[PDB]
Amino acid sequence: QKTLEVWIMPNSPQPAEDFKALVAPFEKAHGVEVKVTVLDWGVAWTKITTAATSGVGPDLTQLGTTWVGAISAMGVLEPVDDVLEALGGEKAYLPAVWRTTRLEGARQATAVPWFSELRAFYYRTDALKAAGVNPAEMFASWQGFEAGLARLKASSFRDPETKAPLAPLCTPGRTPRTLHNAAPWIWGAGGEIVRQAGGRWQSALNSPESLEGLYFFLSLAQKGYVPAESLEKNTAQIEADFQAGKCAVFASGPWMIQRAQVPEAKGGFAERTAAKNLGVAPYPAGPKGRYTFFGGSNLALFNFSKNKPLAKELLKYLGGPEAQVRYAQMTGMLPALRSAWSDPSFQQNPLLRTFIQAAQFGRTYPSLAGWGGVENLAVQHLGMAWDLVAQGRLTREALKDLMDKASAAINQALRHH
Amino acid sequence: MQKTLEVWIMPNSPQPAEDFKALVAPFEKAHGVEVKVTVLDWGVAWTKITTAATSGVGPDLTQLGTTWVGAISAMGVLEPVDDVLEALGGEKAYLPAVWRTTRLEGARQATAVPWFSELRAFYYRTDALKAAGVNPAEMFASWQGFEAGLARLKASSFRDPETKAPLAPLCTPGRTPRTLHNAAPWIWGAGGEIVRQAGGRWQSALNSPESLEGLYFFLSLAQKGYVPAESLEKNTAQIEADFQAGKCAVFASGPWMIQRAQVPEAKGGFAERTAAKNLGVAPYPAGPKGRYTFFGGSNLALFNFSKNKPLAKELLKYLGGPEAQVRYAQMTGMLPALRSAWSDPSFQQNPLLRTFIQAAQFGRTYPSLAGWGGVENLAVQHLGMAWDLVAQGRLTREALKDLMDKASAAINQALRHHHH
Ligand SMILES: OC[C@H]1O[C@@H](O[C@@H]2[C@@H](O)[C@H](O)[C@@H](CO)O[C@H]2O)[C@H](O)[C@@H](O)[C@@H]1O
Ligand SMILES: OC[C@H]1O[C@@H](O[C@@H]2[C@@H](O)[C@H](O)[C@@H](CO)O[C@H]2O)[C@H](O)[C@@H](O)[C@@H]1O
Repeated sequence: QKTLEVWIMPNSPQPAEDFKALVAPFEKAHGVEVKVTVLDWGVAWTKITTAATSGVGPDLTQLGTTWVGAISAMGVLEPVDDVLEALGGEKAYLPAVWRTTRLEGARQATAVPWFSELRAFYYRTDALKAAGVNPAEMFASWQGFEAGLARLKASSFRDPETKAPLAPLCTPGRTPRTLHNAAPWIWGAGGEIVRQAGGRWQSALNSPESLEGLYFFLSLAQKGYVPAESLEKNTAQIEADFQAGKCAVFASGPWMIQRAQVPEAKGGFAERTAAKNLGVAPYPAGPKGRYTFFGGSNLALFNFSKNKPLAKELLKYLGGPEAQVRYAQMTGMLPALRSAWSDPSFQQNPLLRTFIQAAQFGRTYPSLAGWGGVENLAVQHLGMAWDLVAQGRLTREALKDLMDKASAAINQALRHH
Repeated sequence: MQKTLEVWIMPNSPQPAEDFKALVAPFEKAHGVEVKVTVLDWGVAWTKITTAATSGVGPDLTQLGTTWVGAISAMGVLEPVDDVLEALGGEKAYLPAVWRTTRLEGARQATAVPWFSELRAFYYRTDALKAAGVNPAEMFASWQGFEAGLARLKASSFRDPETKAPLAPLCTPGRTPRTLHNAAPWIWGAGGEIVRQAGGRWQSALNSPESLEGLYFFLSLAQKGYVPAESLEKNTAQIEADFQAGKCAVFASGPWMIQRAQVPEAKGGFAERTAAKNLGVAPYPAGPKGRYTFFGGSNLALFNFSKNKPLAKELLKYLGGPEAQVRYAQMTGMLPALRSAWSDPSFQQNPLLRTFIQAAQFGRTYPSLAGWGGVENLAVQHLGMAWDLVAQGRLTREALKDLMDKASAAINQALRHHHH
């Protein structure tokens, strides 16, 4: 009896059950049993690299977008250009999403886009009205963003449930995901994490442009726009603070729209003032433009698979509009296939339509074999910058010295490929 | 039993399936066939069609946007239609820009039959231009006359009789998925191109001097106060609504606005509004190196897995031919793709539609590249960043050049790697 083995991460509330519901029509159509194994993200990395070196593993694995370069460069993934042609090729994806289909600069695709993580700003419509801040102006530009946070700091408005003021902005500082939160500020200033110029990749974290963007963002906590407790918190803790009426503004993904529709007893926040006064806007334009951070996850086929033709049919199914919409629903993500965004499921909620507006500006990291190493060094040095911010000690000079250290370590890492 | 044909279409007319089934009923009766129609939203149609192409399961005929013909043709899944095109009158029966959309660039054989044409020209408020002392023949003759006319429209005290407020001189979308089509005439009129052969291969020409000249000419008009910054955050339909509502002296659109001006608001038109009662149209002005009208539209293609290519070719001959051409241009608000249909009294009796036919004479399309979807995606991404600077008054020639240099690097990578 035909079987496929698929490894996935915990993408949805009941990961195995949801994936089995997702693929049931495919199973029934081709008389195949898809065997799913759920792996936490760090357990997944170990298992996948072990499969790559040993030549023993599943047919398909989920990959984070930032893992495609490293696993591709091992020479263990089957080309999937034919799958991607079936789904509509380069045209059917945002350019930032298309970049994650391959090792940077490779002719052959080795991963199929599955779902997209992207971030935009949620805001309390009641808080901004009370502060005399127009959201269209506040999220248009860095100048409007800083000016609106100042007006939010001054506002006498109190949440009608907490009976207390709102922090103007809640954001995590030091966290493993700190580079994703920084990236739109680096990019909007004209900077980069690493850039390809002069026949090689180099750190750009200590460029003038990158330092301007980083200092703009990190300095907002020192100006009193971000409360001290936000900088002691992880991504989920900040989401809870926004739901609980403690934040006027915070960056998250499309999952918060679904949560605002669901009672707290089902893991949502529909009863709370925030859910009833919810707006969303893209990140603001910097001096060199407007960018939305993209991540998410792709699917890859190991080239030692004994089931490649059937595995490619399953990749076409998972990558295709029906499954794209269903899984984006299950995960609270955006479909990776842009064709799926035309689905009435998206077109019928004005807040989700705003995420699709945000998506036009999408930007990803380069798909480098050495990406994990680059990101680790950038996270370590930005975490030291955020530690200075939590003490009110960050200067442009202190930030420059931390990014000069990151750039030296990164350039030595990039030397190794 | 009736023979069967299946056709996939997009939502081209007010009642897409019903209008198409009306259009083909005479063919059905002539050939003892039932034509099954399936309507696909424009945003899902491409993936459904490439899924059909690769699986070998689908309709007999599909609609294709003109800009899709190269990509689907290169997949090797379409049946040659040179025979059908010769039956309809051959190369001389079509405008050259329309003929170019019948095949993959450089291909030995035609794979698509022209169905209908999208083209754009400038609508203008005849009352606004009179009040501003602008002669439409001068304003729409040259880029210098166009900018001089907008300056007089900005200075004018004229108020719309209904809004009781001044009109913006020009309304245009900025960032929109269709932003390349609005830019194209300005790139072309300067002697520029989006992609052209250079050193024997297709490469970006968006960072060429001529392209940058034409783009800066057009994009800079917003910074001079001729376009409202909120226009640059609006889609194509919202801008048509602003013109109907008396907010805009001048805006580019297709021939569908002429029929809308005739019909009451209750029927989806704007006959009650000042704009409907003071409506002029002119072709795009000539640039330094020429006058060009953007052409798009849709063609019909025959999949090589069709079970009845001779009967499907009879349906392509019918849809491509004079009677059907006139009827479907009526239903859709578009221009017929077949040049002989432009002589129908339904065009020739209406002076506004006669001006679209004048505009049509300058028609120009993108090259029919296999990689076009990639090119357009990347060109839209980077023109979006340029229009975002315009909305802030921050577009310099240097900033524009840097954005087009980035666009060109990405486009050149795409063209190099395009999968066959
Ligand atoms: O860095 C590895 C990959 O991480 C993914 O982010 C996931 C996130 O979506 C999920 O909510 C949590 C649960 O732990 O894990 C995060 O780290 C990104 O989407 C990928 O781009 C990235 O490759
Ligand atoms: O990009 C694909 C094709 O788009 C057609 O334009 C249609 C337009 O006429 C219609 O108003 C809207 C509704 O969404 O869909 C547009 O994109 C063009 O005429 C083709 O040239 C192009 O290939």
